[PDB]
Amino acid sequence: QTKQTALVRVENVNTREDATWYVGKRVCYVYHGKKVKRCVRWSKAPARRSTTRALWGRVTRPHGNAGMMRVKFNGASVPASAIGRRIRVYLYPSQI
Amino acid sequence: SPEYTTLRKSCAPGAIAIILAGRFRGRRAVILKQLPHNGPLVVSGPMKYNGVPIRRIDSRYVIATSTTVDISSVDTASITAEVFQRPVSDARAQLQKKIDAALIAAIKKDAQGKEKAGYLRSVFTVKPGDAPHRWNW
Amino acid sequence: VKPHLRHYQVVGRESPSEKNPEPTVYKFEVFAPNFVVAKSRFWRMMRVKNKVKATHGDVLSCKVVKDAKLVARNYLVDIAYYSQRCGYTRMVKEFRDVSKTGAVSQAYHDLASRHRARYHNIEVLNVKSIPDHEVKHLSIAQYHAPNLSFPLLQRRLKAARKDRAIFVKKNTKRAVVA
Amino acid sequence: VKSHYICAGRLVRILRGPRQDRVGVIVDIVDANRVLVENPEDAKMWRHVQNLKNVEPLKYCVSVSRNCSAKALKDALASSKALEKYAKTRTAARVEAKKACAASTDFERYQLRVARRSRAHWARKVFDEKDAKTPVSWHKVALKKMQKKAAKMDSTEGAKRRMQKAIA
Amino acid sequence: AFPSRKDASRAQRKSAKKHRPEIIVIDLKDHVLGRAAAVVAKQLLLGKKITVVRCEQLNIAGTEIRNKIKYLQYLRKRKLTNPTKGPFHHRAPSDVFVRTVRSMLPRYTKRGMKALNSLVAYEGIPPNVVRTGGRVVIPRAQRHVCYRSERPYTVLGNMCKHVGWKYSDVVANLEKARVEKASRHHEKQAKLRDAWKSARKEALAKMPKHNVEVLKKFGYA
RNA sequence: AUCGAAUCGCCACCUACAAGACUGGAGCUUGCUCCCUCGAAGGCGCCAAGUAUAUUCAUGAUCACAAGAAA
RNA sequence: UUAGGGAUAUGUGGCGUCAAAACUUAUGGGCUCAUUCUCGAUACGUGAAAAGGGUGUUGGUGGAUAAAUCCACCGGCCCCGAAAAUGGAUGACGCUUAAGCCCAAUUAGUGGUUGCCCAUUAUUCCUUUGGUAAGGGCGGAAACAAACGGAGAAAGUGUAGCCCUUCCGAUGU
RNA sequence: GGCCAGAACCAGCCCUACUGCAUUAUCCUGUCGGGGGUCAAAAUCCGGCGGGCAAAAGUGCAAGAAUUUUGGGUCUUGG
Repeated sequence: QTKQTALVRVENVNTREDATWYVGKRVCYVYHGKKVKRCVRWSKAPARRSTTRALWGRVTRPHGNAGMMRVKFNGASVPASAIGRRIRVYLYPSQI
Repeated sequence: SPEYTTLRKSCAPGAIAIILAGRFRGRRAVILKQLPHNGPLVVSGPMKYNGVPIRRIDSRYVIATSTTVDISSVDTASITAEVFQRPVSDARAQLQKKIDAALIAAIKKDAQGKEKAGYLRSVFTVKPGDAPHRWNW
Repeated sequence: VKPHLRHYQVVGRESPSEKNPEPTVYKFEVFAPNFVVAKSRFWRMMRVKNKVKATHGDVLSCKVVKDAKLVARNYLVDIAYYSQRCGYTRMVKEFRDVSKTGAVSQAYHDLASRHRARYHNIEVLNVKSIPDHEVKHLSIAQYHAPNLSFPLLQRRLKAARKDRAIFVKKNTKRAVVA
Repeated sequence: VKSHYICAGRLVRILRGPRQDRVGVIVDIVDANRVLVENPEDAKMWRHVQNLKNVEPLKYCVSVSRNCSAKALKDALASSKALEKYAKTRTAARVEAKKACAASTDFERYQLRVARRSRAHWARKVFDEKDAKTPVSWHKVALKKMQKKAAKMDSTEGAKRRMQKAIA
Repeated sequence: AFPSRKDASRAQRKSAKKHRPEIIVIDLKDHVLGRAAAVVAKQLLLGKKITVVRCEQLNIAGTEIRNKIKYLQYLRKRKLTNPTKGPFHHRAPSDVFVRTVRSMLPRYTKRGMKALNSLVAYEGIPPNVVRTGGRVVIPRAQRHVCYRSERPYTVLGNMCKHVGWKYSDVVANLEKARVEKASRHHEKQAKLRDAWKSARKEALAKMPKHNVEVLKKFGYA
């Protein structure tokens, strides 16, 4: 396996034409750590301070032939501990 | 070089928008102007319906729905790039009241869906089994 | 879908020479997916039957011949093919179909299924649509009975490709996993 | 489920391909799998071979011989009024109504969303307007908690309830 | 109790509410064995929690004497020198299925045993799952689709009866037992279901009339 | 009590059964016609307890794990 | 056919799960049921089978008697022929409206015209190193203090390479 | 701020959408003879004689400037 590009099955997207709509969207992987580390709005909005974390990426292109769409997690790869768990595909940047 | 738009033509002033990110998620809101350079749009809802104040929202974080309003009765020119400079202020406080109160009527002048008011009071959730990628907007 | 074999008319001759000026310009019908496959199977019959070879020959034109408007017809296709068991059996069969190509390309699929012969060992001797009363085989003789009607039994209904829905809730159409 | 048949003319709708929900008239029969179908009233549903896997016959049959000249077909659809019969069919209601769900502008999906609450809000009142008949597990077991006033309306709670409410 | 006293003590110390994860429950009557197991195996690698149910009624293609022999050829294979370590042979149909799945999973990696451990099979429909939600089905694994009706087939529970799965009668008596208890309760509800089904058409009348034209458009009327 | 958590659809209408050479009901002529509820829909949820006259929201300052947690 | 990396595309081989690709593609045609080494299913790989048989089924050729039937012969798949020593192998599970065999196609008589996945390959971009390497600059143009646009510029095989632009190659007992 | 994020614009590169020239006749469509079937016709089918453009075909080639006020991608390049 080449660990740069993930593969994501996003629910209720079952065909290739349905994947090209998502090229460019920003995926997220919302795992958590143990101790609470630094965070994007730290001390601006201290109520976000918590154990949860996220890794971000973008949807590079449809993989497969039915609803399957590759991903680039920017500058790195996702853990292999993420396989089979929840990835988040947002609706932005909107092309509409 | 002074003022021009590369903004998509499908996002005009007056188009109802669905805000995809930020403190206001899924609250629908009214696209009002584009700032002088390629700017963030200034969306406005009569805060009275949604709760969305006058804010900056760039093109890519929002969806522009096909339903517009007639905004030609609202004065946009009173929103410049300066009003957002420092970082409840009276200068900002009553800049709502001269738009929201000016915009509400421009809603009530519609026909055929004279009330978008109900439509502006709502949220856009993606519920299980939506597939928003098949939808028209 | 549409047949996989186009219907070509290939016309060619030997290149003229002091020994044989004005060669005799043969015409030929092939069913082939390309016109190079039609142009190849033309120079096969030319050296096999006429002794003229492709390096000494000329091709006058390769154009396809278009098929008549679609109606249900009974086509009579007479085919040979090579085996090495039986050494060139020759066959005459009928096919229900709407066009010459659609019948002949259907005959290549049956020879390949029943007799396992693959397009290069096969050569079609002739094809024509025949009137109804000449259908010998009771299997194709049954489709021109008027008032012919049958239901559709033991079907398999594939939903729209967008609707496939791996897990569908029982006795309902609601898709739990799609 | 009704089987119907494949005869010279059933009306039939296509299941899948580029002509999807469009209806057509069976005309001829080509072997087992293949069938020709024309609907003159809808151009683009012209004379073409169709494959019976894609073709689901419905209950209306126009009367024509095999291989009609299509002016005999056009008049026979007229006289039969099959396409106007099928127009008020409850499925053809949806199939025409399904095309209108895909084309929704999200304001429309608001308009539907509004309705399906109204239809739901009144059906919650209309149903709840039957108190004279009570069958819901909240309202019915209350009816089962009734008649237990004996051990309640007797001397026990008679004083007890006059102690309790006074404290309130 | 199965839960430790502490995660009962913790759940009570943090209070909140009882929890159940989102779980799929697939009926399995007349689903082809090897097709239904593949589809399940690929949904277990995607992180789904699946409860298979009614494994007894799974089907296989071909005669019953034939598929008996296939399983008996599977009994013939044991470790000769120490069979207690020889390949194991499960009888009960719920076990036949979790094997047909398992051998289709990478069971020797921690994600292969993490997928398998999320599947739960059963005989019949146990009370643990009778009423939670609605049973789901796998339409590409179904028998009336996959098999020509002309071909003989088997019922997994009848095949496994004549190998060492002796619980067959105990299950048949629990299926006869529930399907009554359900259909007694089902027809009992027919008084209620018809009330609602009536209250929608009765509401469509006094509902505001510009909405009902929408329901007629988009089709729910 | 550490503990800050990844999860993001609820339901006392789905959560009964069966069939697929067939399951709305019927007639002879047995593939057609006629009748019905018209044979292709679990309900609900998606921001006023309800489609209409309303009503706090900002400064969390353009994205950031949803800064939210009993539908 | 292998310098160190990225992208796009492909070869041989593939798209039921293992396992990336048809979430088991088509709105493609046929044929096949195989009861204890368990029908079949990667060429090279007898890395397994023959002669001979079969009113199993599916085609064809020739002749013949007249409601259709009969005789001879030739194919296809399948079956019998077919017996070894540890439990065991289409790679495993399993598949039969094939996930098998022959043939064929690309979202399907609807408009022609590239379905999809994977290489240290091809194309291209960046970085290295070596050339039978190719070319340019190297006479300091002028101006210019701190305080409150900088710095180099070597006539050179090889260095922290005189500088720069370019082109091809790059694995190895 | 030499760190982390987004969003705009520029060159290059990649991708996708957008189509014309020829061609058709073993064809098109009348009609008259057959011929075929049916309760009776029509059709499939052969021939004659008229007319012609199936206006579209899975024919052969394709060059159609993607900021020439609007297609995408570049966290695969540099600004």
